[PDB]
Amino acid sequence: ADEEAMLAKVQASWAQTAARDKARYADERVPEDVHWETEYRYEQSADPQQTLNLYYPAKRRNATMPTVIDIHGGGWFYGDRNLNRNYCRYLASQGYAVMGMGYRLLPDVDLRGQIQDIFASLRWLSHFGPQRGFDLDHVLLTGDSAGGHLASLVACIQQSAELQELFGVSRVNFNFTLVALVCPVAEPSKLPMSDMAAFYLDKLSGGDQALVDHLNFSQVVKGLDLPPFMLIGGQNDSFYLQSQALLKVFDANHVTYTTKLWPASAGPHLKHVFNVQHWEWPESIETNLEMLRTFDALSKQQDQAEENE
Ligand SMILES: *[P@](=O)(CCC)OC[C@@H](COCCCC)OCCCC
Repeated sequence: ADEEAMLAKVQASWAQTAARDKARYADERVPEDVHWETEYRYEQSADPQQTLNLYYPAKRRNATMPTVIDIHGGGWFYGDRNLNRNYCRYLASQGYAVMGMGYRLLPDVDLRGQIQDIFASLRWLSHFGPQRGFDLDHVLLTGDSAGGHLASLVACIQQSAELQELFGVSRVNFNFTLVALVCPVAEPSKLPMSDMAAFYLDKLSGGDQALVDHLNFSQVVKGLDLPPFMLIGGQNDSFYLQSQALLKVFDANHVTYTTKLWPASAGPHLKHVFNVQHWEWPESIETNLEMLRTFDALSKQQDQAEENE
C-alpha cells in the first residue's frame, strides 16, 4: 500500500501537534525567576537534535542544587529540547538544576539511536554539570508519554551491563534517586489504527530483533534492583490504559513506587500530560510539587543513610 504514505500521515499528525504547541506557548504565562543556558552540543556533532538546555533558579540559595533530567515526549517522531521549556523552567524555579535534551527522531534513527543520544547527554552532564551547579548525588529522572517510555528504559539500562552492551552505551557515573513517569507509554507493544501502531513499532525496532525483544519496560525490568518510581497521570489521560498495564508490571517485579493519578471526577481538562503542558494550572502545581517533594524525601533518606546530614 505504502511506507511513504504512512510516514506522511504520521508526520501530518505531528505538524498538527506542533501548531497547537506553538499556539499554547504564545499564550501561556512563563515561570518567573529562572535563567537558562541553551543549545549545548553534547557530542561532537552538528546534528541540531544532539543538544541540550540547562535551567536554574535566578537566585541560587546554594552552589549546587539537586538535579532534574527531563526527557520530552512526542511519539518518538516529534519534539526537541525546547518543547518542555515551561515545565523545565517551573521545576528549576523551585530550586533545582534542570537538564533537558534533544534526541534524534524516528524515522531517521531507531530506539537504539535515541537511547544513545540520551546516554550521551547524561555523560555530558556527569562531566560538566557539577562545575555549573548540578548536584549529581540527588537526581530525578523524568519523562512524559514517549519520554516516559524512554526514561523507564534508561533507568533499567543504567543498572544492567547486558542492556548496556545491547544498546551500545556505557553506564554514567551517577545514580537516579527517583524515576517519575508522566503518562508513560512504557508498553508500546500493547498499543495495538493498527497499521499505524505497527508502523511505529517497526520504526522503533529498526528491524533489529534485539530491539523488538527490548522495546517494553516489561522486557527490560527483569531481575534488576531499581530505584523508586513515581507514576503520574489520570483516568482522562488518553493513554491511561498504559498506566494500568505498567502498575501490573511494577507489582510483578517488586518495583518500589508511588502514584499521583487524577480521578475522572477531577475533570475533563486533566488530559494527556497536562502538568507538563500547563505548568500554571493549580493541579499542575500540585502534581509537580508532589513529585519534587517525593524526590526530596528520598534525597533526605539517602543523606541520612550515608551519614551526611
Ligand atoms: P506521547 O509521546 C504524547 C505526544 C502528543 O504518546 C505516544 C503516542 C502518540 O500520541 C498520539 C498521536 C497524536 C497526538 O504513540 C503513538 C500513537 C499512534 C498509534
